[PDB]
Amino acid sequence: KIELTVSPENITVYEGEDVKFTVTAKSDSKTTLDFSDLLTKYNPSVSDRISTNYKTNTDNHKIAEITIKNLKLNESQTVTLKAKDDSGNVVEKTFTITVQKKE
Amino acid sequence: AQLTTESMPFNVAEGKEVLLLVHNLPQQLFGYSWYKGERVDGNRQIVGYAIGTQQATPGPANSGRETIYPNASLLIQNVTQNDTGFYTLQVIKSDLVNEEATGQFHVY
Repeated sequence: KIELTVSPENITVYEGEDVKFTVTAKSDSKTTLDFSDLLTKYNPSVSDRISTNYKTNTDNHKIAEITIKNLKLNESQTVTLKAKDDSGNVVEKTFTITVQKKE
Repeated sequence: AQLTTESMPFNVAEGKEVLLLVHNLPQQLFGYSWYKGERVDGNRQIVGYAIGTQQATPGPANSGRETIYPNASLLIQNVTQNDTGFYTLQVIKSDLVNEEATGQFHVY
């Protein structure tokens, strides 16, 4: 019933550089996303970092491009995203971000 | 119930306190950040507070008179001229649909 996918599955990026990815969750009955984990991990202090463009929002076909601004060196995690619908179905789909230096 | 921000007083004497009240804190909210001014600008953050972590981290605009409360209310103590003006509050939510909502107060 519920689909949930994350654009670049296992992301990697140089420190200072930003992270794009697009969460895509569709289903019959209203689907909403849960970035509880994404937020606690990458926005532990509340702040304007993380932009979230909902490209085709809709009731049932939620797609969102998230952009995590200026990754620091120690911000590598696997993060579990979630999608919930009305009937009461949950879906956890995990994905990894990993960061490095340039010199 | 669109997030509103009465300040008490509206017109604040120098050295007195003012308290920015917040009236419609949503549900499935991850935290609140106060900013100085009209727009939600990173450079101009006063403070954030995540409710889960229950931890408030001063931003670059903090002057150490603010005492943000878990109900999103601010309270600026011993105010002086440069405090005068607008103060956007943003409430970020589990689903990343956020809520800006600005208030004011003028110092004399």
